[PDB]
Amino acid sequence: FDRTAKPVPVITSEVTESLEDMIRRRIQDSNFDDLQRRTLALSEELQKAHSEISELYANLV
Amino acid sequence: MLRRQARERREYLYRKAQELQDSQLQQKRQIIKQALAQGKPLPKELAEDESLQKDFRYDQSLKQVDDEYAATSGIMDPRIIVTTSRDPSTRLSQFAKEIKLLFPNAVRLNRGNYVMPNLVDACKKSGTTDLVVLHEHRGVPTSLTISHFPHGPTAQFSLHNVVMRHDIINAGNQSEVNPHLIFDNFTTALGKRVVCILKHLFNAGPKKDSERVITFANRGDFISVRQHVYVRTREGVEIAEVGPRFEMRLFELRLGTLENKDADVEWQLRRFIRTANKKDYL
Amino acid sequence: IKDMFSSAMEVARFEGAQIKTVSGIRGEIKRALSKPEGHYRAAFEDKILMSDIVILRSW
Amino acid sequence: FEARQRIEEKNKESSDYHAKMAHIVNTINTEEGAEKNKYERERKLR
Amino acid sequence: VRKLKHHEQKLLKKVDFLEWKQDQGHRDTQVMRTYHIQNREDYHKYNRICGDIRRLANKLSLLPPTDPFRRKHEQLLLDKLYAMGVLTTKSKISDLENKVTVSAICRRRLPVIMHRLKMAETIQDAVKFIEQGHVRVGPNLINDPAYLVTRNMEDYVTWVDNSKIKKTLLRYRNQIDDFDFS
Amino acid sequence: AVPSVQTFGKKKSATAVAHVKAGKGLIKVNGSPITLVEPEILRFKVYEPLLLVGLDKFSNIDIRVRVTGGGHVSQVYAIRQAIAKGLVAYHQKYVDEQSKNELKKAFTSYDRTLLIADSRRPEPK
Amino acid sequence: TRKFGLVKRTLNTKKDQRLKKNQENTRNIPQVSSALFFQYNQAIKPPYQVLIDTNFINFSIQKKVDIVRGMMDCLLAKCNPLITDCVMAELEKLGPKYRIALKLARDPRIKRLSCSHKGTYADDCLVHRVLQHKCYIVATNDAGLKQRIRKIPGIPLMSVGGHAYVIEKLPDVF
Amino acid sequence: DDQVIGKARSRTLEMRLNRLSRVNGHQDKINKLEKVPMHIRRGMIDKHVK
Ligand SMILES: [Mg+2]
Ligand SMILES: [Zn+2]
Repeated sequence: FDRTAKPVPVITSEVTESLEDMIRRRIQDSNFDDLQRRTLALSEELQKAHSEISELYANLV
Repeated sequence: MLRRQARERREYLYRKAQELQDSQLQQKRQIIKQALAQGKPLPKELAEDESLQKDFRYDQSLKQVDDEYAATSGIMDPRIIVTTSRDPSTRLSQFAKEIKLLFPNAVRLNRGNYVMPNLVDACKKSGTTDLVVLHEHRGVPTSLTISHFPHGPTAQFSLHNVVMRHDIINAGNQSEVNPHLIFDNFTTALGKRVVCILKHLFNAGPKKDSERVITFANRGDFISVRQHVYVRTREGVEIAEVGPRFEMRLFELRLGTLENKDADVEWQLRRFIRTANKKDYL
Repeated sequence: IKDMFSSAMEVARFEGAQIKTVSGIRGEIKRALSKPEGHYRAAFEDKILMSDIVILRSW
Repeated sequence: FEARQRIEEKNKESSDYHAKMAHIVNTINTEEGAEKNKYERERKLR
Repeated sequence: VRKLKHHEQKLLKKVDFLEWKQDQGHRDTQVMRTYHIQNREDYHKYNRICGDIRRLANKLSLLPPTDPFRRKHEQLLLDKLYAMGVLTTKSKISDLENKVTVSAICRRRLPVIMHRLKMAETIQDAVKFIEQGHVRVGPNLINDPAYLVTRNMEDYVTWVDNSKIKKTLLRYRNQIDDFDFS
Repeated sequence: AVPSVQTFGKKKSATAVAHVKAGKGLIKVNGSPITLVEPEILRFKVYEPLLLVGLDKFSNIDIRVRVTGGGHVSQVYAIRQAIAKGLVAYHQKYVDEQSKNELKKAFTSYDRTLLIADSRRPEPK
Repeated sequence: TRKFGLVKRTLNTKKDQRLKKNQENTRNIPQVSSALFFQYNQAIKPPYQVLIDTNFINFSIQKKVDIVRGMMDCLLAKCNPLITDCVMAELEKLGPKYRIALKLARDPRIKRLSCSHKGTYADDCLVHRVLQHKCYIVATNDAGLKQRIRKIPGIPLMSVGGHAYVIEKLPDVF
Repeated sequence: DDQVIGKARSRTLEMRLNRLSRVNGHQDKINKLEKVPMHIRRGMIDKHVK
């Protein structure tokens, strides 16, 4: 007849060993994932323009 | 307060709508970036346009963690509250205790005489990041709901092949070191969503020499979780499994909190479709 | 469903399968009940009525 | 166990069929079309 | 003044006693009408603030693109405006240049916020209510009708207790609770 | 107008509406006089505000109480809170502030659940 | 009691009257012809009356076909040629190179009729007459005019081809 | 393209997009010339040709 679904996998010895060698290979490569903490002259006319825009900016704020 | 969260969700939805209608605009600006990068023919619509070629100075000056988590990814280590369904059962109590032990920054909540909206609002008032609610059948644990609280998302998984740690063996006690994570074979944007929710479910910022590993592998759309302790030998590094093992499987995903029942469904497992057996992740 | 099968282990031998109604809607047969003798339970993709009729294609 | 094996087989055969049909129709498409437009280029010139 | 006839019109093309070139469409008046504001000086001061913002965006444009000064400063200004309330979408710095309107600031004003939150019924009525003193911002009330309000006080605008307004409201819902003498 | 006032009282999941208006000195709770509340051991707990203050101040007014929802003890605490806040409101509206204040002091010194309720929201750590 | 929220009595532009740009503020259905069938045009019987245009005169002289005899050649019966005053003025405003074609098109066998309209858009004069009365036949060679009087029902169009004339819609040429 | 700053940069960007759109556009919407009343524009063009 016509079935409809993937039945829930019976976890077995060889599947566990596949998973084991996965984790162990990733151990001896030491590449495991995590969320590490988020951390944190030029020119005459350019310093002239930076100065002007910064003064104007402060006045505006 | 509650009003502040309400208009917060309003502004988030509006920014989503604008993001949708500005996707194509981002594409046209990227194309013009490439054209100025190398002089080429410019195609018909953007060539004929006047507003784009006028306003492309600020736009040239213009220019990844998901948005519901974006401000507090790796700064404030999350806090999770794990609670049981209703008039609990004793096997379920043991297993929920084991889940509380499995994660760090976790506290347990028996539930008798509560209601879902009062609980969720009380938890928001207290200030809590992430929530886990457990459902069982006849001792056997089978269903798990994860929520992220500032009107974040919820996921609902089923979970089947559970064994308690004590019923593996009367062994001893875990170390509760800030563990590590491995994520295998994840492909889709859904896959990125679930690795994102679980990564922000764990602790943030682990060490360099922490000695507890927690895996997450996709084996045919059945997320298999294990947990082992490892100690580094010279040639073959030995792993001792500890902590419960169970086969977990997604089935639905809401863009609201779990109390809503009518938020935006951003994924939902289709069952009675012609190709249900056929696809993976669908 | 009440009258498709005779025995519980017969139900379970057919368990986990695909079933459509004469209305034209899908569903799956899942598990056997206990107190009657041939009845099983199923889940469709929409609310069945009463006057419907369920069929199962087999070869 | 029977369920998993039968369904895996059916997916295999459907993939087989689709690949074979796409191959045949695409071969005949490009080659016979090259001939047809070669003759178009000639008959315009005839 | 006459609907003056054919030849005298074709002699007097360019005359107009009503709309001049310099009052550009009577823009100030039309916006003043749509949002019920009280002084020509209010309109023109909002014009000046808008103008200074646009000169800032223009010099920021004239800087070279990939300077972290330029990037960080423009992003900080976009934070300032998005928290201020004038511009809606934080991403298009084009919309910094092009969406900043005196209409947007004047709609961030107080009475438009009342018509937003459906406190009052229409905007003129909201101006009547704020002038009469029934509506408070957080812990104190407001009498200057031209209050600007950001998002973080849009969160706290509400009607004052023991006002006949709140009395009428909770009476219609049948929930006046006169221990608070609301 | 008729000098009148209205208040609410609330235990965990019940509601006690209390109208208070000038009258002939009576009580009515759900269309039945208040010698006939049910639980018969908490009838005194219902009586508590009257016996705290005195009786003449309830000799010169009219109460009308209607309660819905909840169970026994919840309704009872609801009625007592409603009667308390209603009496205080009537005194505040139509007679002297000093009488209102001495009423409030005697009440809250006795037991604060009369003037403010506690809807018990949990504390998660 | 002074009315709250008062405002300076400004000048609307969206409401007022003295602005010139603000100053600007029983059905009819033309019947189909009694002389027209579905597409037969029951009315026209010989003799015919034709309307000549500038393109027709041009290509006539460029292929050397005399007017009335060429018309009898095309139509196989008796027909009279008519030009309108607008068409005559069109040839005139074309001017000095085609004056010989003008001296030809002015011939007292061609009984000119007078029009009354401003402008000399001979296309407009023609098509207004032909949707007006449904009994002239129209000779020309303009492509757009050809398409338009093709779109109209029940009107025969007539142009040049090779060294003879041809007609398009007439159910009785032979 | 980094030490360029200001008006120079604005005119460069305009000319770049001008050519890059002119190679495939409709010439009107490519270079629409900006409006000016008739006698002042004719005086300008006279002085420039002079
Ligand atoms: Mg012409
Ligand atoms: Zn004419």
